[PDB]
Amino acid sequence: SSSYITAIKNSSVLEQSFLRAILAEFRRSGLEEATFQQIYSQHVALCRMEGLPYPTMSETMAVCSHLGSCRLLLVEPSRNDLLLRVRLNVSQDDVLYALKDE
Amino acid sequence: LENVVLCRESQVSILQSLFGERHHFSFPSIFIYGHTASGKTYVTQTLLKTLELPHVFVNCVECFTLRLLLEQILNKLNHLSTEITCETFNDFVRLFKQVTTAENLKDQTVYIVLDKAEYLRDMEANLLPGFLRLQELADRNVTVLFLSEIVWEKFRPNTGCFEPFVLYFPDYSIGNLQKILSHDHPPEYSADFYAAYINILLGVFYTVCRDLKELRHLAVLNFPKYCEPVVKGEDTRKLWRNIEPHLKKAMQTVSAHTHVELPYYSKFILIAAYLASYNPARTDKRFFNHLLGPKPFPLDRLLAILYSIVDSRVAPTANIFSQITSLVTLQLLTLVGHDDQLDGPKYKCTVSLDFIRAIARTVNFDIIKYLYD
Amino acid sequence: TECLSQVQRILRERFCRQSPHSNLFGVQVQYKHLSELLKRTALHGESNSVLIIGPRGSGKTMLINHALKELMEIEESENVLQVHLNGLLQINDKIALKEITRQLNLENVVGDKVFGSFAENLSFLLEALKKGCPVIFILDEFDLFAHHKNQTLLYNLFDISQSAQTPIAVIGLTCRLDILELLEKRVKSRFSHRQIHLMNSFGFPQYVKIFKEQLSLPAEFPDKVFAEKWNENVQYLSEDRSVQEVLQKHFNISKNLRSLHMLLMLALNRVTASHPFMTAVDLMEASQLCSMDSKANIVHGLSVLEICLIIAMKHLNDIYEEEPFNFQMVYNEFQKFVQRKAHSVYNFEKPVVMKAFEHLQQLELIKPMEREYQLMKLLLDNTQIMNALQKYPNCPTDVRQWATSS
Amino acid sequence: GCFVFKPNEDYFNPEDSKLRFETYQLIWQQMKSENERLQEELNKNLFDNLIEFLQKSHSGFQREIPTAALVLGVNVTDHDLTFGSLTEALQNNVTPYVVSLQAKDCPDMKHFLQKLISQLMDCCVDIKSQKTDPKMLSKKRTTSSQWQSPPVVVILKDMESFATKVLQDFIIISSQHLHEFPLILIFGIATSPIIIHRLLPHAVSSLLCIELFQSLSCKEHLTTVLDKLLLTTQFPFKINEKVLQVLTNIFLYHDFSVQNFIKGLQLSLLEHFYSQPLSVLCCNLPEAKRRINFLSNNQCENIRRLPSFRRYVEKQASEKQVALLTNERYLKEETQLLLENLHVYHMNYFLVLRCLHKFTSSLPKYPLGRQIRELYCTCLEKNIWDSEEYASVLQLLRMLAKDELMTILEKCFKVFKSYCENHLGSTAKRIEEFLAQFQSLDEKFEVLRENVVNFIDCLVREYLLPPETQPLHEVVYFSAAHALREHLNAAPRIALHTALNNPYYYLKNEANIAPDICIAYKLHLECSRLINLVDWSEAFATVVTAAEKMDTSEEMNEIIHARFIRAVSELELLGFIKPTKQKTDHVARLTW
Amino acid sequence: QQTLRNLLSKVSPSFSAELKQLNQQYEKLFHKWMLQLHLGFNIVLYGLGSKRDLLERFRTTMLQDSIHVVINGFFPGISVKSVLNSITEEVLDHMGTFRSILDQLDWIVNKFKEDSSLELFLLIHNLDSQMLRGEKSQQIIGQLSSLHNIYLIASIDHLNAPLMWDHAKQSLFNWLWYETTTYSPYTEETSYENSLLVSLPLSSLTHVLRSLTPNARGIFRLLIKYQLDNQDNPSYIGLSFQDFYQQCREAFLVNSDLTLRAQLTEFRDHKLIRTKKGTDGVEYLLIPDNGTLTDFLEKEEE
Ligand SMILES: Nc1ncnc2c1ncn2[C@@H]1O[C@H](COP(=O)(O)OP(=O)(O)OP(=O)(O)O)[C@@H](O)[C@H]1O
Ligand SMILES: Nc1ncnc2c1ncn2[C@@H]1O[C@H](COP(=O)(O)OP(=O)(O)OP(=O)(O)O)[C@@H](O)[C@H]1O
Repeated sequence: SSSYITAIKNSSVLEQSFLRAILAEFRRSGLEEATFQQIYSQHVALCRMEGLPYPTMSETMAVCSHLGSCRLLLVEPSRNDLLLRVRLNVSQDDVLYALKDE
Repeated sequence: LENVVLCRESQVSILQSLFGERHHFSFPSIFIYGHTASGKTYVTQTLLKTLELPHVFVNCVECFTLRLLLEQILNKLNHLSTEITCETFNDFVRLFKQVTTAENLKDQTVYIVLDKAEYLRDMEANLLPGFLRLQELADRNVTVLFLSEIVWEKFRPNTGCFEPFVLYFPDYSIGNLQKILSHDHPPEYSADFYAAYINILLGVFYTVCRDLKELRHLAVLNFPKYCEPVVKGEDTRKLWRNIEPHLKKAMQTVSAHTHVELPYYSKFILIAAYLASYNPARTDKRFFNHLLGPKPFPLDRLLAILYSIVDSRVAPTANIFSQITSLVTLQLLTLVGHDDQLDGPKYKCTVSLDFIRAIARTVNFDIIKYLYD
Repeated sequence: TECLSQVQRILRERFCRQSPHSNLFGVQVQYKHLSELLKRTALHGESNSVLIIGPRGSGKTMLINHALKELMEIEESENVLQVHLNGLLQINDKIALKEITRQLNLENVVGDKVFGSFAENLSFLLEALKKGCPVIFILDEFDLFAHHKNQTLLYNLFDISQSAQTPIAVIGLTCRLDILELLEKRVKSRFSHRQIHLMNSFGFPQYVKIFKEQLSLPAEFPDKVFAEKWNENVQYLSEDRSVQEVLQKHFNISKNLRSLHMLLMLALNRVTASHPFMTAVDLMEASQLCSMDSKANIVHGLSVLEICLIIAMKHLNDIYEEEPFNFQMVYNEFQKFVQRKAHSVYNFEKPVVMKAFEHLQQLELIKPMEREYQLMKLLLDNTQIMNALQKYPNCPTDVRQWATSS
Repeated sequence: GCFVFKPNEDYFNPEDSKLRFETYQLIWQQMKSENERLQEELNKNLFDNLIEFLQKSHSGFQREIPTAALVLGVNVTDHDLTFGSLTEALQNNVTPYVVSLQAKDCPDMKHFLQKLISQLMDCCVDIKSQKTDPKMLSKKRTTSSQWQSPPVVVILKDMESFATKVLQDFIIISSQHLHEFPLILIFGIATSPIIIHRLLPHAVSSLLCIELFQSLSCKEHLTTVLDKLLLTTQFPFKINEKVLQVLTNIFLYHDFSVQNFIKGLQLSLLEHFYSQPLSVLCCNLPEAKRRINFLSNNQCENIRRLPSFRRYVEKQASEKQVALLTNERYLKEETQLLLENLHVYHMNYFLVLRCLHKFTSSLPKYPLGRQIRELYCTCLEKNIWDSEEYASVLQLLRMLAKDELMTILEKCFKVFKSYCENHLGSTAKRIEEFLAQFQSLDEKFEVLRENVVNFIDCLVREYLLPPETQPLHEVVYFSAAHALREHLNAAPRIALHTALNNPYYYLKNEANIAPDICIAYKLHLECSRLINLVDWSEAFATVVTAAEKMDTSEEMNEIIHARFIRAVSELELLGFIKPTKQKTDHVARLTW
Repeated sequence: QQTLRNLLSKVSPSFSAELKQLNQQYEKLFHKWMLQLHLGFNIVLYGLGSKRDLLERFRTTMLQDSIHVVINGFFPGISVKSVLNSITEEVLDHMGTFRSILDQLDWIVNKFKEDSSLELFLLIHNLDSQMLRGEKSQQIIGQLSSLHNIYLIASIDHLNAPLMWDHAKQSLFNWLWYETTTYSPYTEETSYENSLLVSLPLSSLTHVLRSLTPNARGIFRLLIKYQLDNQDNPSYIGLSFQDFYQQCREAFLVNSDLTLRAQLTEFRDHKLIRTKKGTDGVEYLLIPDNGTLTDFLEKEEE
């Protein structure tokens, strides 16, 4: 079986909204690259919509290194810190099925 | 060594509590960030000197290679013999178990204090996550105490690591900066009067630098200058109104002359290099914003504008080309094609305009309408 | 008393050393999958080489050491010769060979000839062991292990695990997900595939139970009355909804079961001076000392010349947008603001303004990508500065009007 | 392909080689030795201040680290000599712990520390009679417990070519523990102390103690070495004004260095000793009198037949011309007193030239010459009283007659009152002749009339053009300007332009016959915007089709194409056209 | 190339007598060179035609007694490592140290100060080339030649040939400059460089492979893997220096920024990595085909 959808299925809430921010920016741009402040703005919008508290980017970068450690996405270093160009390691319909199934 | 705290008591207390007594385990790794003013080795050294938790202190500025960093850790540790050699990391984890088996330090939580870890950040990729897991790597009751200038968020290895417990040592507050910037040790005055001086000086001066070291330096400079007309003339308000006239200029003043004699063709070379750097949107044809900086331009354009500036007896000798190479070693010109080839790349100008004005005016040339207008 | 030092000693080890506490939760099926495989590779000469993948901070090392201890309890010491490696220490092949020499007590025979083919080297290690026999290879931090120059200690282990048939388990402990795709194709096609574990977390209402079973004083008795009093206090704090509120807040940032250890560790550091039974508010401030905004602590501490400079950089985004700027445009914007203002307090002259830059570069809020008037890059958010300027305690009115102008 | 062969002195080449070469070696070795002594004298006022400053900043040690940033000149050529002298001075009057770093032997920190401790180990192990950092401190603790713990100083030679990282790390390491190991670094800033703020960020720049020093601005260094080296009576070999003009121009315009000037004077001396067979008696006067009296007779015919002496033949009477033409015994006698007159002309020339220099440097705006160098120039290019510049001095000197002129007549008279008996015998006894004029200086008309007779006697008597006034002057003077200038400062970018545009060497080629490559370049730059390959090959084929028919077409196309491609590889090779990649083909006109 | 060079020198260079005479002007100039070189000068001579045969005739007529290291500069095998290596073995009659270039530089300096009248002087054809120059490279020749006991003679061919000497670099060898012209075509350069009418084969990459550190070999393993794995993507415009820095740093091949930049610029010398500037201004890196790039590290790992 494939590891990645089960990793998304047992991810936390802010990770799932981070992947939703990733797909929202990838629907906006169309590209496979995105910088961290763009998906951070998308993540701020989604945490606003869900009634969650404010996503500080210490937490958002901790969760970005969480998802980059587990290779659901492909990362730039934490030294660049706002200028991280992220690619998505899995295809988009896979993560749409992963957050669509429930 | 004298005052342990000077009113930063809660962070001191939670760190002191976090150490615990000796026979039980503590944290693996503790990271402390904060500003460079903020006492981050004052507080921990006066904390560690009190209880005498048997510790090793290092600076990673000192150890520029990995072997010296392991060597001084193991050599300072075993005193608490010969140089107990370790070329590699696994040698350090091997010899650490033999070193930490003595009755001074068998049960005691050994602290390996690491200062200015941002230089350790580019030592290797191995050593930082290897150092963060030392409590279960060697399993010998260790707590590696980090302190750094930089945030932890850039400091992580982008694989993840054992995330340390992270403290923020706070910056000093204003009334705390009245108190702890030497309300102790005034030699000859009342402490009220030296506090009155520095209370006047600080509230003026709390907008440029909150660094305690240089403010201690500036205070011990401009306090005897303040202190002389009290003990000579004789009322704090009048000499407050005298000391701030000196304080504005002492602020402004903390670079002899910009003019440098040059050989004559070198003067004309960098005159031509400035003039082809600062308005060069193909305005070669006319005579013969500014704020973004110097635009790059190739060598033959520089030689053509050199021929236009100088009296026409110039020959392209070996010495004028050797001189144009030797201008770059003195960093008055820069090649921005770093390796494009030996043939003449874009040479961009890197000297200020007033210096250029002085070099142009010392050989009969007014150029400011000629330069960008 | 006896109680406070004893509860801190017995709770601190399973707290922050991650000592072997016997309760394990969410992992029973993966453990029971591992155990019979380990029993039949250990009891018999056959060699199968399982692989485990999970996230950092959860699972792996606790599971393999717990299964290790429970297997070591069964005798016939069975002459299983375990060997612990890590990916971090043994970076190269020459270190790895001598480390296997170290663990397997080989230096009675001297072996002092560096052989060319390292299959002969590994087979000699196993050969001189075999005439002297099971081994269990615990290959921790496999993702760093997969960056050898020639992948020797990856591939020769798999070749010997299929070919020498000395009892072997190559148990790889990884952290990144693609251990197969990062693995080179001769080894990944060779013998990487024994059955692969996956490791993940579980639901929040059982995670409150794992908080309670983590925090409770154990079946070891320091003093049984204090055990009953304190774990009843653990349950009374556990049923209170503010602890549940901060624990749900901790769940959505962290499913990790390592962050819970630290979050609870700060709370237990607070408790033994007075009120040995603690509050939900004490857990709340223990969560609060685990910070959320690392950058407001940096920006909040800075003096106001750096403040008006960094809001000038923010203003450099809000005209002539998206270039990596240099010093001169920052100087121009600062001068245009200070000429908009009437007072001559803050018209600080040119070499002072460079000092704020070369202090500010050390904080890495500004990035280098010529030497002093070039191409500097900002890595920051507006809104943390907008919150920081109202939290500045001695914030002057003119930089406040600069903030409202923006 | 660097193949080595293993093999498995007094050759110079009339002008016979042995005493010629020994005369060369004597003159140049003497000149170089006195050059080094006169180098080390001038910097004493500079670095004996530095000994005071370093002694004061060491002795108050019971947070700071002292730096003394020298501002040396732009001449990197002679920076070794000042540092050798300063190393000598600081080694003698302060500590025998002086090391220097070069900024080319340490790109990073391990090299820095290893070469520093190796230099320190040899410097301590000589005068008492290892990658580690704190062992250097342990070396300081062992090796000098006593003698008031003398401070180890390092000498960074180039501040500028150091990278900032290794320098910052070293200053923070040294400033961390200077409790033991007091270190006082002295980096030689090549430009100006502005750039120590540029190369050092503010935390490390705030760590220390800056006290800058000047250095000798090089114009009043070369006035000393030109003034002592050739303007004296002492050294037997003078120089022509035109060759000197070439040497001083390539000083003052391009190079701004003095070691290059001494290389130019050495080359002039060498080429003079190659050139002419009468150069052998370039000596002092009894050493001249040694073998004037015995010499080969064809060189004595050469002493008859060189053109300055034949000018002297033209001005003289027949009854001694008939015996002095050919016979050696009288030719020795007249040439000996001619060489004595040469020394006489030098000795009465130079001291009154210095007198005129002091009398002219006193003037407002100094219209004749700025310094002592150019006064040699203005009295030899034009005739001096013919020229308008000494006319401007003479027009100036009338109404300048006040007590400034009398006071500086007294002052210039005092400085050549030191040179009164430093001349010690004058060739007209002009010291006490002019001093007999100059002794009424203590007792406003008299300054005017005394001025008139002094400059008239002075300048009309001796201050004349040395070639025409003096026969046998070729022996002392060397003159070949644009022979030398191309040896010392050549121009290949003019040489290729010349030999490519006009490759006429001596049959008909000046404005099609005997290039291949100049045909290629000339035809390249007859279509002078840019070029593509095939049409350029056809144009070259057209012009050597003309060359062929001014003395089958497919074999001719083959050989024309082959010699075309042999030409075009060189025209790429020699700094012209750069290959235009990824297109079909073209060439790019890279030099206009 | 070969069938192109069969037609070379078929019939008739259009002058021979003045070429023989113009070269025959310069044979009188040689004892001046020997004396001038004995005093410690250094002769550069430039020209428009081939003058290495004049230097060969010079070394035949006057260098039958002394050591000469005839360093060709035209074929791409020679770098200054080979200069120091051959001058260590084949001149000093024993091998030297091996750790670094500066160590053998200082050591070969150190051998000559004690051994008087050893009297070795090399001479270099084509001192300016694509391979010979460099601030690491030329300064070793300079520091070598600055001594009393070593007398180099060179030839420069380029139009920008005195661009690679600062005054401090120029003060190491006392230059004086001769003018020559021969008009002979430079047959060795034009032979052994290239011809355009017909990339790099395996031999020079094996020679760089055998003269570099194994960590540099592991570095170009990474770079050639990232090149070969994205060969048919026309948007792949090369890795950045920062991306290659971190992907080199993850496999522990190099420690610092400056070490990797120095390795990059000494591999940029060999023309097996080219820098391209994109619209950011940041230099990306791509080397000059794909099928010749799999043969090496196919065979470097069997
Ligand atoms: N609370 C305090 N009371 C008295 N002096 C203090 C206090 N805090 C800091 N200092 C001064 O600061 C110096 C120590 O500097 P500090 O501890 O700030 O270094 P640091 O924070 O480690 O520096 P960096 O962060 O740059 O490594 C001491 O010498 C002392 O003079
Ligand atoms: N199911 C579980 N049962 C008991 N403890 C657990 C469980 N999951 C996680 N933990 C705790 O989480 C931490 C896991 O540490 P461990 O080293 O075993 O895994 P890991 O940290 O992911 O591995 P690595 O050290 O390679 O990152 C330990 O504190 C362990 O006590």
